[PDB]
Amino acid sequence: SRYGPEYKDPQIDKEYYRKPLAEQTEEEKYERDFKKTQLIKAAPATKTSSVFEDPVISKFTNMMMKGGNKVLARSLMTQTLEAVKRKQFAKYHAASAEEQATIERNPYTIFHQALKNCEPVIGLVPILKGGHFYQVPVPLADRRRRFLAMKWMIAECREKKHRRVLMPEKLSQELLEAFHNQGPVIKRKHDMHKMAEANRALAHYRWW
Amino acid sequence: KNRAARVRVSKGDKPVTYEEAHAPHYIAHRKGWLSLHTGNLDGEDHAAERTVEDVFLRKFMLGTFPGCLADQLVLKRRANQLEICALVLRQLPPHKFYFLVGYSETLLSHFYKCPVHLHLQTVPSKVVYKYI
Amino acid sequence: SFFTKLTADELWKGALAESRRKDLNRGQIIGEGRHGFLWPGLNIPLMRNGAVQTIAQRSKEDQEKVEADMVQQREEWDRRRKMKVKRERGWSGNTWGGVSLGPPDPGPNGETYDDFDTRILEVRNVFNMTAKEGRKRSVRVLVAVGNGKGAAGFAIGKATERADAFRKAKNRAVHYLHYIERYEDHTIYHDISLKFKRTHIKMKKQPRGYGLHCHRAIMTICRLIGIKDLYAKVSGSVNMLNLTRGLFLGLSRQETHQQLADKKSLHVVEFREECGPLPIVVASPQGALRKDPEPEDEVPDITLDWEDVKAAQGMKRSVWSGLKRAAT
Amino acid sequence: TVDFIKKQIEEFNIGKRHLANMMGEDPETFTQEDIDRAIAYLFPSGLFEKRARPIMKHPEEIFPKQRAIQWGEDGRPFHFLFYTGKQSYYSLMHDTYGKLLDVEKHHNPIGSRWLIKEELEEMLVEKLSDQDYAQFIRLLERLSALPCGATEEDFVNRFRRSIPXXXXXXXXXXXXXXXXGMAFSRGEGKRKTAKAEVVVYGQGSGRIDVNGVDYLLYFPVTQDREQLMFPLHFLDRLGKHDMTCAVSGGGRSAQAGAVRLAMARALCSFVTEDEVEWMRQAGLLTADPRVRERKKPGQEGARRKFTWKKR
RNA sequence: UUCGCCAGAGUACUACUCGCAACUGCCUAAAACUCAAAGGACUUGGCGGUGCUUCACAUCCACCUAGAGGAGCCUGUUCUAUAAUCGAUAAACCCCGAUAGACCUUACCAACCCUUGCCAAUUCAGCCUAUAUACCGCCAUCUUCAGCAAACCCUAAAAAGGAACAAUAGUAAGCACAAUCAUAGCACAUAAAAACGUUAGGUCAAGGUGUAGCUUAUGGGUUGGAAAGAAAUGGGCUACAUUUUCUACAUAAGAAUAUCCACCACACGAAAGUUUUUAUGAAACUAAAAACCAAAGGAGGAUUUAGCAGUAAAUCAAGAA
Ligand SMILES: [Mg+2]
Ligand SMILES: [Mg+2]
Ligand SMILES: [Mg+2]
Ligand SMILES: [Mg+2]
Ligand SMILES: [Mg+2]
Ligand SMILES: [Mg+2]
Ligand SMILES: [Mg+2]
Ligand SMILES: [Mg+2]
Ligand SMILES: [Mg+2]
Ligand SMILES: [Mg+2]
Ligand SMILES: [Mg+2]
Ligand SMILES: [Mg+2]
Ligand SMILES: [Mg+2]
Ligand SMILES: [Mg+2]
Ligand SMILES: [Mg+2]
Ligand SMILES: [Mg+2]
Ligand SMILES: [Mg+2]
Ligand SMILES: [Mg+2]
Ligand SMILES: [Mg+2]
Ligand SMILES: [Mg+2]
Ligand SMILES: [Mg+2]
Ligand SMILES: [Mg+2]
Ligand SMILES: [Mg+2]
Ligand SMILES: [Mg+2]
Ligand SMILES: [Mg+2]
Ligand SMILES: [Mg+2]
Ligand SMILES: [Mg+2]
Ligand SMILES: [Mg+2]
Ligand SMILES: [Mg+2]
Ligand SMILES: [Mg+2]
Ligand SMILES: [Mg+2]
Ligand SMILES: [Mg+2]
Ligand SMILES: [Mg+2]
Ligand SMILES: [Mg+2]
Ligand SMILES: [Mg+2]
Ligand SMILES: [Mg+2]
Ligand SMILES: [Mg+2]
Ligand SMILES: [Mg+2]
Ligand SMILES: [Mg+2]
Ligand SMILES: [Mg+2]
Ligand SMILES: [Mg+2]
Ligand SMILES: [Mg+2]
Repeated sequence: SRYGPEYKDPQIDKEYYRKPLAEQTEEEKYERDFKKTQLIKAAPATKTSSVFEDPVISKFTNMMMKGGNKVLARSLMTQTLEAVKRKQFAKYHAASAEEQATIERNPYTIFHQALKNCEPVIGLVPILKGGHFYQVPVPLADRRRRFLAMKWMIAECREKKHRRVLMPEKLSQELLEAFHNQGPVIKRKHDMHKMAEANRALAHYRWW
Repeated sequence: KNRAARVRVSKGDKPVTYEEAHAPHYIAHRKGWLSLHTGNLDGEDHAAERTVEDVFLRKFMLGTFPGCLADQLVLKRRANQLEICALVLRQLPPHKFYFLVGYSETLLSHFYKCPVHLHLQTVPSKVVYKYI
Repeated sequence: SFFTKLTADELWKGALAESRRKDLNRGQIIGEGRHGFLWPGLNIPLMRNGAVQTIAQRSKEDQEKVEADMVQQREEWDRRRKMKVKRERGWSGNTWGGVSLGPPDPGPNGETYDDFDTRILEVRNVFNMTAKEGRKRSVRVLVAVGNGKGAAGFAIGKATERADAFRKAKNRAVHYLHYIERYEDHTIYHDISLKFKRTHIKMKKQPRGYGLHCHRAIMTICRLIGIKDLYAKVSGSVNMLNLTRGLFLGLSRQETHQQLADKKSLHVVEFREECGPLPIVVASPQGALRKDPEPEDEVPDITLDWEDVKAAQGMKRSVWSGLKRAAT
Repeated sequence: TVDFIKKQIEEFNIGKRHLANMMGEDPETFTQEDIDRAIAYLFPSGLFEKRARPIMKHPEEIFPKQRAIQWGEDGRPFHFLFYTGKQSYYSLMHDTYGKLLDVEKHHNPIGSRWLIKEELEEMLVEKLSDQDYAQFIRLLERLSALPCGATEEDFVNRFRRSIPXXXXXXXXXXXXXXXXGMAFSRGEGKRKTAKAEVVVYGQGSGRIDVNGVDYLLYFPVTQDREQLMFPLHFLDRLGKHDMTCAVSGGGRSAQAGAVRLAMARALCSFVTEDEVEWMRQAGLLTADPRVRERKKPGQEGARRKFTWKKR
């Protein structure tokens, strides 16, 4: 907010800048962009042009940080990706050739998958009518859903571990079980879905 | 509502001195300081004395020069001597003015044990900054 | 404790308490003192026959005398503050009705009226409802002005401070003047019966010895117009404003002898009782005097006011009517 | 008030001489530029508002313009539109409309703007209303809408103004060192209590030195090294350049960011004129305006307040 | 032109009469007594669990984060107790006047004492005594709200109102907002500012005063003594542990880790206490540090507080007295 409304966001992707020549409306557009003498924001410190940056991992990284510890959250995440990695190597070498073709060794694909699979389709909002609060079925916008998945994973592997158990480990377990849909996280997604199905009549109430 | 050193808006007829028309938040922005001395700078001593001293010279000049004082009284301290400037209204016949000049300078000089210099600038009527 | 004390003004603010003022700046000269020193530049001129008088001290008794002088000064000022109560009364006591407000203000064009008297007809405290303040108090005065020579008018004015409002009505009232046509420069021309908004005005044209018998307001207005002889009774609501509006409409409603003559093209002839049958002409029809006599009905058809006819036969028995009252 | 202007301009010149002779300059070439220096040295007011500082100026800049005498000594007014109460406005209007009419009988993005409302108010020496201004400008659009004559164009030029626009990241010419005969560029970034300076040598081993130690050791936090990597990975120069670095103030992330700015600044000598606008749109060369906000008294954290109690 | 109806308001579509297929009925219809009014229409406000539009940007809802209510402790009120201050006490009190009480401060209680008893002079001093609903001072509050207000002008009358921009009666300098200043260049942000009034809001204990009271005392001194907890509650601090605890250390380490079991107890948590020192000081009741001890607490009912970005949250250091 030390930025006036005059300052537009930085677009940080390099592939965009290096290879413009085949795109007309985008050539027009970024021409408008810098030609407008557009005051543009100092790019954040978390966003980098690193080839290794996955925005989803960043968000999930943040939401795990208590206080101001980037260092610590970064480390816990790193250890989670790592933990899943090694756990999947262990599953690989102890398996049969068919399953060697099957198994996912990429902790990243495992992560985007275990989140795609944990995200609820519909969710509830309370509506006040005639004195009572009814929980009613609301279709959700994607970002809210992503958030719900991540929030759930973090809250689940935060709360229910036995104290001798480190975060990255349990988190890895929950990731791999949510991968196969058998994990408690998905039990949660399902209790959402069931609660929505029971109240489906009340989907009349919602006016928007 | 800040009441500090302020002069309220009247029916609009009230005469106001440039100083009394500029509210406390304005010091060092438009208004200046009524006194000057070294004492409040970073490394400096005896600020308090020049404050008591100043106060007493406000009361003193208001009392020695009745009804003839125009605007608040401007003190300067330079290398141990006081330079006291006053805006003074013309009421008195000039003899009395010089009587009180000598009277003041002498009396003060012997009170504060440092040489005092006095200046009267005479004005026909209180300057009006606003309203009127 | 010299440090604890303050300026005079502050003390008077916090004495008076507006959230009478006496001044201590009055009577004391420079160098004036109780220990009685005569200072060469202040108490005494700087020089005598011999130059440069020295610093001198008066006697015990010379000081007792100067002190007596200041004491008698204060006494004089207190008496002068108490003697400040004097007034001329308008109608009754604290009623501002009929009070002389003093000639209106000279306009922008140098136009000056020293000839115009003003009288306050009605001063009234009026209130309003302001979200901020609760009640809000205005004063409204209805004021009339006239030179005695037949032109006069009135206006209303309203302000928070009543003084302000007296002023306002003055000036606004010079802006509305009527010319009021007087017969032989005292009465009205003919009787006027005029109903105006719930108030009835009725006025009979008197002969000369009969000064101004009227509602107190209408007396006031008729002294400002210069009408010296009138009978006027008022019916219905007496409220001041409707009354003066009514009266002014009515006295401008007047049909003059010249105009009567002109529309009827005949001579108009005053028959005095004191002068017997002598057929005094008042007005002549400039242009052609008609050769035509006018119908004399045994039976005229006119609105007749029951009050006048009741008067006529001796049927007004009210003990209030025939009263002696003070001069006009 | 005109007698005041005559008098004041006279005394202004007499005081002008008086100023020059004491200040000891030739009274002839004395300018306003010199007037300022003069008073500023004679009556040195530290004061923040600059209008309340001492002024000696030509009365015309001191005083407001005046509306001239509007009627002869007979009472009779000069301008025929006088009774409109704005003659100044409606004269412009009459003329404008006349111009238009004549154009209709005859006819059979440079950075130029119309006046502000305040500028038309200055031009006519007349208070204005928004509506009025709007009306007029509307009319000038009608004027531009048709075939444009010579005097037509001059006319609308009166109400024309021109504005500057400047955008380029200022390009430092490189600097070739005498010792190796080699070219370098020295940048300065500043972020949030932390300033950094970065000298970049155009022929590198990839070496990056910070305060006399290696960059890995000075930024054990990986995140920081990534921030550092940003400009170089952007311009694909990662091994090509050799940087020396001096940074001070603040904590680690602040430092890594200052080095980001300084480096990305020192990298625009060795880059192409085109990649510059990219680094702008990447937001590399723009400072971070974000800083700590002072606690406020009676509060907690500049924003955080003491817990509020309804009862 | 006629007829019928009205002489303050209640009392009273009532009490008594008269007449009626009514017999808690209809019709006709008073007075005692009480009051200085009772009524109609309007005017600005304010208000509305009326209707309609448009918003809320820490903000009501939905949403995000971190907490309060539970525990220990700190500290403030409220009550009980005391011979033993005052003031604040819905939003706008409650780590508040205090950026600060061992003596002092100090106004309090307990005893003793002194009477032109600070000053140049005064049948004069001195009063933290009663009035904040007499006040000036300083502020709170609506409020980051846009209005306040003189001077005029208009309204088949004016209590009051006064705009429509292809404009229909409004003009107006002033004070507000805005603008500029400060946060060392811009910009935004924050700071500041924010009238008129409102709450008889706060304060006669900062000081000063109007009115009242005290004058061998409601004045002035010396010596001690107060500030105990059955509770009840406001705000904080530290926790409840693995995103943790310890040591090294600055941000890659090594160990500990609530249950074994008879540990020779340990995991988190002692800010609390008991002991010893030390700092200050004439006087330790005060602060700090070690040694011991290790308790409640295992994430907290109804309900609530705060925050829109370098903010919230966490961490560290400095100053005022
Ligand atoms: Mg404020
Ligand atoms: Mg009387
Ligand atoms: Mg904070
Ligand atoms: Mg009756
Ligand atoms: Mg009935
Ligand atoms: Mg009956
Ligand atoms: Mg009958
Ligand atoms: Mg909130
Ligand atoms: Mg709100
Ligand atoms: Mg809690
Ligand atoms: Mg608690
Ligand atoms: Mg108390
Ligand atoms: Mg008690
Ligand atoms: Mg109390
Ligand atoms: Mg009170
Ligand atoms: Mg209060
Ligand atoms: Mg607090
Ligand atoms: Mg004590
Ligand atoms: Mg006492
Ligand atoms: Mg009381
Ligand atoms: Mg009050
Ligand atoms: Mg007050
Ligand atoms: Mg406005
Ligand atoms: Mg008005
Ligand atoms: Mg600036
Ligand atoms: Mg701003
Ligand atoms: Mg503020
Ligand atoms: Mg402002
Ligand atoms: Mg009160
Ligand atoms: Mg209250
Ligand atoms: Mg007092
Ligand atoms: Mg007193
Ligand atoms: Mg005593
Ligand atoms: Mg004591
Ligand atoms: Mg409790
Ligand atoms: Mg806490
Ligand atoms: Mg370790
Ligand atoms: Mg302890
Ligand atoms: Mg223990
Ligand atoms: Mg336990
Ligand atoms: Mg709530
Ligand atoms: Mg100190």
